[PDB]
Amino acid sequence: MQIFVKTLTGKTITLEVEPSDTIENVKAKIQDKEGIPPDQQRLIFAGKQLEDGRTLSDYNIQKESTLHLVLRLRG
Amino acid sequence: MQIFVKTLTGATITLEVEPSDTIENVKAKIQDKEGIPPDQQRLIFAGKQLEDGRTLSDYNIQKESTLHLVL
Amino acid sequence: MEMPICAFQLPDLTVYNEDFRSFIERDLIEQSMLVALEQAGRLNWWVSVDPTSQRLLPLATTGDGNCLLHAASLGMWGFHDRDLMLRKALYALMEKGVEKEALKRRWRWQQTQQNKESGLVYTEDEWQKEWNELIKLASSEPREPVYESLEEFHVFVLAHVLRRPIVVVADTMLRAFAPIPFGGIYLPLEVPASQCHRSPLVLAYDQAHFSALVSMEQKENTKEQAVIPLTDSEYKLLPLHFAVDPGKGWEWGKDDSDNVRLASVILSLEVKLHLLHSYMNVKWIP
Repeated sequence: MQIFVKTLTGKTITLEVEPSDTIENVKAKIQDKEGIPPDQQRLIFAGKQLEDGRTLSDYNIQKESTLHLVLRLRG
Repeated sequence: MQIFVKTLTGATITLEVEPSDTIENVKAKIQDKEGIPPDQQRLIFAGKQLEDGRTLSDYNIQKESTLHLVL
Repeated sequence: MEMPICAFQLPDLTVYNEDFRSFIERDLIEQSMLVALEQAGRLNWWVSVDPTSQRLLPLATTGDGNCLLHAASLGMWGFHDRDLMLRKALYALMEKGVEKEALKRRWRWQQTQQNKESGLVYTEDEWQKEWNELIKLASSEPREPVYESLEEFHVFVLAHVLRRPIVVVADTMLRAFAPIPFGGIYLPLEVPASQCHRSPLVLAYDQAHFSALVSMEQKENTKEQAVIPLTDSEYKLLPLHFAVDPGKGWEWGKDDSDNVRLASVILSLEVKLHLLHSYMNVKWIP
């Protein structure tokens, strides 16, 4: 399906995805598209910080579900 | 000229060099940014091991080329 | 028509390495970072508008995970002793420090505030998990030993370890994909200003790397003092990282939702300027 990863700047990222995928896989997809390491990514949906272990099936999802992306940049 | 030095788990090192630079000159730069003494440095480019006494041009290191650092 | 600046000198690192000054002159310049931050208008914008102010150049950054700590040594000599010592001190201050209780309040309050921007609301367990993660990053567990890279709050703790202010020059946005949180001013607020170094440690951040900022004359050891402005190019005051401390009487659940309570702890401009003038020599120039 198609989901949207929204950042604090307002940039919308259209990502290919499936309910079988987990948050770890989504962060891996973001890394392939934005170059941001998964450990420096925090995916938030509906006000909850998603866990890497749990899948997209664990939480709710749709063909228009928008996720929030927060970064923990490291130097 | 700008080149890169990658390691197995460390950050990517960016160096400003010249084609006429010797390997000792590069190792002295890597030592400044990695803390590894030159004699303990093994540099690899395109499967070639960069030996002291030679230059980057002898291995045809181009602009934006990437060396691989290993102990 | 006047901006606040700070006349700083390089740290006296004699007791750690008596030939440290020589390592500064010997050191490379991070040309990649210099060009990036200059063309972004974050670095050396002040030279044109403020005469009698030298250009700041970034020293060589590292790639072993201790680039932040390495910047406090301003030389090659840090690599196999000090950089790891400072990292260990960083870890210790977070785990068994005497001001760790207050440092945690400053961290959580700011994190709670920034969490609103995404609609994020941490559970009490998630707060415990995030704090443990910060300390884990400051550990000396490897994976040529490579150490974990450090976050924004670790810079704030470093200011307490060095007992000196830290001014970071960096971009505000990531090439605009996401905000860059490192730029701004870090004050050792849990340490009495009288017991702190007056001159701040001026750093630069670019592409997940930290570097010390020095003037040309400070590198060749021909002049001790240089200038760092406490505002951006648009003359807006730099962010004060983790400056707000809500206090022990701050109930995290209720008070965070209370707008009146938040207003009572949110710092004004007058308070911000007082804090800056307490830990730094702030000179106003036309």
